[PDB]
Amino acid sequence: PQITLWKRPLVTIRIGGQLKEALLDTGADDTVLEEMNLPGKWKPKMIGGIGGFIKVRQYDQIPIEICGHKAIGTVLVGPTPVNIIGRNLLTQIGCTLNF
Amino acid sequence: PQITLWKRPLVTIRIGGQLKEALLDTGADDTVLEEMNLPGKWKPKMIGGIGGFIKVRQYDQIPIEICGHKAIGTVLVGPTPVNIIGRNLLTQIGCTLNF
Ligand SMILES: CCCCCN(C[C@@H](O)[C@H](Cc1ccccc1)NC(=O)[C@@H](NC(C)=O)C(C)C)S(=O)(=O)c1ccc2ncsc2c1
Repeated sequence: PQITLWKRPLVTIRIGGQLKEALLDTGADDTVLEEMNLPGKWKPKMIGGIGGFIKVRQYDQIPIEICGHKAIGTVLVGPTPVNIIGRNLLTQIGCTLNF
Repeated sequence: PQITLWKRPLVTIRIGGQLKEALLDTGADDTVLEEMNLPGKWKPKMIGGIGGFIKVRQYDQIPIEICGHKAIGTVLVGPTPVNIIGRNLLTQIGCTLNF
């Protein structure tokens, strides 16, 4: 698809068999989802943005289907204000900015 | 142009005829610039990010050029670690996400 930006670029994702809404975020290095259960071992990590740093759980090699496009990559889980799809997965789905 | 997302989508912007590097950020509602001493009236505002809120100064109707594309709108100024071009300006330059 081509997505304009008059509204937040929210899309439906499927992860660990569950549907969620997530923001396509070119300003995010990493993909960060709200607290949830994922299978496998996680590593404690910290990430930062505006407002400072939070503690997250890093899950590696996690399949996510984003708007019908498959990705398998690193997914951080923690107290993010919104589900964020970052550049690590946006590149996997062939997403670019155009103007 | 087309901008891939292998690295942060940083571009040159002009504000006050002065050049700066800024992130093209689809996850940002508003435009947030690092501390700078812009002339004119402003309003205090709080904006929320991954780790909490920061205090910003809201300036209205500020001309900005983004990659040689003219825009004019609201710019928030405050202690952000990176200059952020948000959707309020991205729409004005015809920027889309595409995959
Ligand atoms: C929480 C709501 C959704 C994300 C919003 N952020 C934009 C986001 O792209 C920032 C943009 C950003 C802010 C600060 C440093 C680096 C990028 N990225 C990050 O926080 C990421 N951090 C990094 C390092 O990529 C995380 C998600 C991994 S934001 O920067 O917090 C933001 C920007 C503009 C704006 N206007 C009104 S509220 C508001 C909030």
